[PDB]
Amino acid sequence: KQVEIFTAGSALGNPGPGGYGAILRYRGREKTFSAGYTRTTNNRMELMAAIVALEALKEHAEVILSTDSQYVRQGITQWIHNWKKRGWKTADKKPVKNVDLWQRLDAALGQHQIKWEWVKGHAGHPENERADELARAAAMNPTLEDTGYQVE
Repeated sequence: KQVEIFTAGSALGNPGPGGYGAILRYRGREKTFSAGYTRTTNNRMELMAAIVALEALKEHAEVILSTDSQYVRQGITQWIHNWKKRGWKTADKKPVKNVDLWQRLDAALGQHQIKWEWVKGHAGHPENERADELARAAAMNPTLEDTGYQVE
């Protein structure tokens, strides 16, 4: 009864139009999520894709979450536990960049048992490539405001 999730984010500027793609497969069937934002960043969309996919889970699950985001990998495996120790502030006492989405992602993890698959490259990873096609299509026709995006 494992859930497989494949996520990607894309943005056309720093900040610029951006979007996310997420694919969820469970007991043979698939569900897809994609939305575009008018002013955002690649890293925020990479986070948003994982958030939206995980928030769609209505029951505690065993999840295999595949993403090619280096940013998500570093947050999950290197930074988040230290950020929590420090009250979500850097050494200069400013809030961590994208703290709104990191905290929302941490809540979206819920009680799921997640095995993260950090993929490098689209070759041999068709669902990741498709998630990226969804993110890019959403970035080309954005409808939402990424209200939490802040300069710098």
